[PDB]
Amino acid sequence: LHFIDQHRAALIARVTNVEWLLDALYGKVLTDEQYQAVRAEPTNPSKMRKLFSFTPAWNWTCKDLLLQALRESQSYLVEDLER
Amino acid sequence: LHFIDQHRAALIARVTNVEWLLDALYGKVLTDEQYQAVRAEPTNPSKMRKLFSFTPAWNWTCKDLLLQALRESQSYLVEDLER
Amino acid sequence: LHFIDQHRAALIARVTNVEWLLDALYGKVLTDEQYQAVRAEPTNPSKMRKLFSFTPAWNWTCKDLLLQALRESQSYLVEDLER
Amino acid sequence: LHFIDQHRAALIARVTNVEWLLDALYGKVLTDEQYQAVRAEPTNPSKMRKLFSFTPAWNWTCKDLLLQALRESQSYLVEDLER
Amino acid sequence: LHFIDQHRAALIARVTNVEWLLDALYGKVLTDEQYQAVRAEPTNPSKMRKLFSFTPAWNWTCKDLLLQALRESQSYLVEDLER
Amino acid sequence: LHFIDQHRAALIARVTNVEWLLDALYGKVLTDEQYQAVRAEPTNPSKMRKLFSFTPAWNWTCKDLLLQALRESQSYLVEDLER
Amino acid sequence: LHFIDQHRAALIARVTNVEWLLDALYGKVLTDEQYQAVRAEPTNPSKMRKLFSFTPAWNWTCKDLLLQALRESQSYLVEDLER
Amino acid sequence: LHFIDQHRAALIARVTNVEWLLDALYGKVLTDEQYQAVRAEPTNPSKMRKLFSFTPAWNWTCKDLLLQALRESQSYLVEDLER
Amino acid sequence: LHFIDQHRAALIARVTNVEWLLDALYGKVLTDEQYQAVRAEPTNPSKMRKLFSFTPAWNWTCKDLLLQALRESQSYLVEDLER
Amino acid sequence: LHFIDQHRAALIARVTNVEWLLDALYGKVLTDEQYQAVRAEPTNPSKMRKLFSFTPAWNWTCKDLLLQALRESQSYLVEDLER
Amino acid sequence: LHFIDQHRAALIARVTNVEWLLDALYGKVLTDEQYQAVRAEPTNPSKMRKLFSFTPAWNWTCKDLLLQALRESQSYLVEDLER
Amino acid sequence: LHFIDQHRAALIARVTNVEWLLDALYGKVLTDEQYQAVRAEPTNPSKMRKLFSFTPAWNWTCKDLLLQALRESQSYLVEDLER
Repeated sequence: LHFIDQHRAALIARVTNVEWLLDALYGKVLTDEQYQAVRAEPTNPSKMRKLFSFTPAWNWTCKDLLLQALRESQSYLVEDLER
Repeated sequence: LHFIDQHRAALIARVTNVEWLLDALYGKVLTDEQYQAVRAEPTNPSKMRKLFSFTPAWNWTCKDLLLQALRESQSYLVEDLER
Repeated sequence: LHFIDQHRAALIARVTNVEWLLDALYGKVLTDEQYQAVRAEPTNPSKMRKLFSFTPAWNWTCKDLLLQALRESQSYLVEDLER
Repeated sequence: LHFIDQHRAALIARVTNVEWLLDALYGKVLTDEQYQAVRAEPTNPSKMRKLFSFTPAWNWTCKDLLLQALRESQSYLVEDLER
Repeated sequence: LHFIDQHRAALIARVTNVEWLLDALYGKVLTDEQYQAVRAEPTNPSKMRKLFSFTPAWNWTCKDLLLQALRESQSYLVEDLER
Repeated sequence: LHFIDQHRAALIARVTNVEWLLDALYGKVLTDEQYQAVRAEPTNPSKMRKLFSFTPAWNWTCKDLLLQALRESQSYLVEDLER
Repeated sequence: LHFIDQHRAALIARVTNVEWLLDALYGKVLTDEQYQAVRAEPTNPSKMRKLFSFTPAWNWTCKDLLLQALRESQSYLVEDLER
Repeated sequence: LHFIDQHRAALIARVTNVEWLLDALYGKVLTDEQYQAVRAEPTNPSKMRKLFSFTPAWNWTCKDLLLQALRESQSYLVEDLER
Repeated sequence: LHFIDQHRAALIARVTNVEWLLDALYGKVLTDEQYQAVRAEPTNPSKMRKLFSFTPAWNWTCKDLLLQALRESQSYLVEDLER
Repeated sequence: LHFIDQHRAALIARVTNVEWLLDALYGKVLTDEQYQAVRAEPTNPSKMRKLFSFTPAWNWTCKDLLLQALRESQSYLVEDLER
Repeated sequence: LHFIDQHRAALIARVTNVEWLLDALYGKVLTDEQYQAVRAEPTNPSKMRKLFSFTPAWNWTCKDLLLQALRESQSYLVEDLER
Repeated sequence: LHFIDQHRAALIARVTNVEWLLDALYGKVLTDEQYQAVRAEPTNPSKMRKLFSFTPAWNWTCKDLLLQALRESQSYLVEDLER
């Protein structure tokens, strides 16, 4: 939701488990070509920037899916960002 | 805590019992995929650098857990670094 | 079949015997270069993701072969996923 | 069952009779290749970590089989861990 | 010959005496470096897969030599595979 | 036959004189190197496990020979295992 | 109890009646395979080290049994170690 | 010579021992940086393609050196390709 | 200092322990993203070129830190370059 | 102390009684897993190299303990090395 | 000296006692991390190539040290290479 | 000489008295560490394979010494291998 837009820079600079999020979002929110494009980036911040480049076409539901995946993967990161 | 960030290079170059720390952090701070990824590195400094690559997503509590595991495993190393 | 696409994330994160599947699929579905490319990945999830990267070129028969190999190797995993 | 996941680190660090467990789990939970791979590790903790690397594919029944084998082999260890 | 390519998976999963084959193939089909590389694998299936990784460069004569070595070492395995 | 695969664990844990069986199987099923490798194990269960490590390459006839040797050596063990 | 952990090196280097202790601990603390494995060591210190290799799985009751068996076996050694 | 250009695809897909060729060509045809770049590829076809990427800057003598190295390493492959 | 700018090509082509320098410069001169970007290069010259791409933003103090790290790591290389 | 670092190669090549040192260093300087890892090496130089691989984490006190154990075990070796 | 550069391929393919050279060069030409990295290679040629990967940073004195270590370890190999 | 390379497999599979050859080659051709490494193998073929692992570093004189020792030890084996 609005969470990923409010903490965009922190999420880009601090998310470390990107492949899990990609697998969670595959098919439902991400097409195969976008999946490969994100996966082809060198570093984790680059991968997160490429993934965020697709966010303008997302509605509230897709952002909620991403937030749920983040909560399942890195609960501590989400708790820290909320605090 | 801030201890692991203060002594990052020394911890990378001097920690010798990495599997014990991985077992301590498994399931709570490290996912199974990250566990295998760290375990697949050739040398101890490589394993420590791969483990530290996941640090930016950690909060204070995860770093406290890592420091407690280090104290339990290598008390002498922690005492030397503090001194 | 559609089974490997319905449970893509679970199969990626839970398949542990990858070399047996690679041997089962060698020649018939996988070329030698793709075989080495999959075999060169560090961890099991990495190998599974690399193998799934070749899926878009597969028809129903290739996916059926993969599912049959999975049933022969890990019957319990397939039974759990179906349930 | 969930017992082996709850006491993963203790089981890795404390199980001493691994060959008996491997023989108990051979064929029905462990393939021959996995049996050889576990048997090729140098030390008991290494063998236990290699064996636990196959657990993500296991369902509840396989973990029950492992727990039953542990109870038959080292009852005292199981009672100590439960207490 | 084509026999080792037709029964590749079975040969990998069932050949148990690899050292004799390596000694038979040393010098004339296998270089010293390849010999050492095959020797370094943990398990018999791993050794056989490493050995098979060199097969793309082999001609018919090398495969005939390997088949002759297999017949000399494990005649029963070859007879079972043909049947 | 299938008997030695059905009672693998019991045969490993209960066979007493492996040297007689090794003499019976020498040359016909076991090469000299395999004979020496089995003979070099410390304990009887270790010897039986090493011997069973060669069984994947065996056909029905070799297992029948082993069962006949067992019947000649320990009739009582075979009768106990049947019931 | 904690006694065998406090005087581990002294017990390893000074215990001379090992077969009696093995008989005392047989069945209830030691399996048959472990019994045979300990009996296969060349020297008394090696046997005692092999026996101590199984202590990580033991609880307080098993160590108490070992200490009691030592007390009947070599009372002078125990009272010298306590002093 | 023209041999490597005529059989480029087969050489890429069938050459299995690349490190020997790299050592043979080091210093005379390959710089240290090119050597490291070729050595960093995951699979044998990738290494061969990376090595062939340097071909356009070679004259007849360098290609002759590569062919001589191939004859010394894989005589059977060269005879098969010529036939 | 001006030393690294005077010997840029030699340092790029001859520095072999880059990870130690990266650890020395982490946090103080290099950000986490720059650290990952440098670490993602295939070969040592590529890593050195990527690291040198950040030097236009450095003052005298950062270059002094890099030179001190080089002296600590490769004293012989610095002495050779100065000579 | 610095003695074991000044005479590292000589200590690796000349120490013959490693079991006594391992028993002396058990628990207080060496964890159980490290003890088993050192005990699994084939030869005495291999055991000493494995033991020395743990030295980067040691402080002055641990090295002093090792030197005291060496003096108690091999007085002649220490006297020769000092001279 | 220039000897190791002139006979690079032969030294890579023929040096058999690498651990002795590593111990000789430890602490003077090789850091601990490089020592571990070289020690982690599977085969002797792999270890030699990994060691030679650090050559570009060496000056004449380091190569002289390596040549002296080779003369002390394999006098016959050096004599054969010289002629 | 070339004799041990022409009959490598036969010598590996047929030499039965290895200690005498090791004692003959001690110091002059074999270092103490290599002597211990060869002596630690389980079976005679394994010991001979470990011994032949050091052959590539040998010149003609070392092979002549080994052949002379073989003639002193097993004259009948050499005479049989000649014909």
